[PDB]
Amino acid sequence: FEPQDIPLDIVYEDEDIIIINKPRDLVVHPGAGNPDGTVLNALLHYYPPIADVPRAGIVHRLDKDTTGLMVVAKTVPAQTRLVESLQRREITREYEAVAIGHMTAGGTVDEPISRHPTKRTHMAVHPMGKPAVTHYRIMEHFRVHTRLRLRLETGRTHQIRVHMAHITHPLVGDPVYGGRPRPPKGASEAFISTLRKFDRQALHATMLRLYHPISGIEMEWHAPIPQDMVELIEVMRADFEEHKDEVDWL
Repeated sequence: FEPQDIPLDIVYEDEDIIIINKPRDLVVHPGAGNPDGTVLNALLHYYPPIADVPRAGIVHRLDKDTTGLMVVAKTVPAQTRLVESLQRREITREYEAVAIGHMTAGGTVDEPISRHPTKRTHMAVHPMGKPAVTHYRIMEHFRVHTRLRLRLETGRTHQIRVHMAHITHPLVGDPVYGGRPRPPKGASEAFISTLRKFDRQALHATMLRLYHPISGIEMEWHAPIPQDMVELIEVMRADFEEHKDEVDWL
């Protein structure tokens, strides 16, 4: 794998780790169909000595069109310690999302994931698959959508997107898992347009918390909700406010 000139948004860097804020349209690791143009290529360009760290220090990933935080190891001791912390469920990886459907409670989805039996670029829940756990809470209700905050225990392929689709609440804009139903009845022109143009899963890695792999000091980072999701949330919020105004008066 070769260095490529792909700018990264570095949130924090010290001797041992890098925190990045990943944009959409950026694959983390080379794969079938994506031989290059990845975060790994970008890291090798930014800090060539990282080639001496397993997988260029990449210890966890996000979907191509999921935005937000990743932690990357710069050194061998940092990489080993981060992997161990992940194995021990000692790193918080928190996500903001907008899901389709009104939802009434938070919860946990503890369901294993496999490749879909006929569609090879899709994953699926399956009893015999790779164990996976996602926790979710409701941040804000909308009319026929819900703003969620999610935390991972595991990081299986398409895990959040698959788990939310499994419970009948796929993420808005998800091009694979059913994120583009007809807009809500009575939606404003602005709401219809924003939904039409929102063409990725509404998923963002919003917060990381961990014990620093070398110093042991507890640290936390944030990535602001990207503008696309800000616009989406604000229009859904305005729509729900209009709805409340129609029904909350006796």
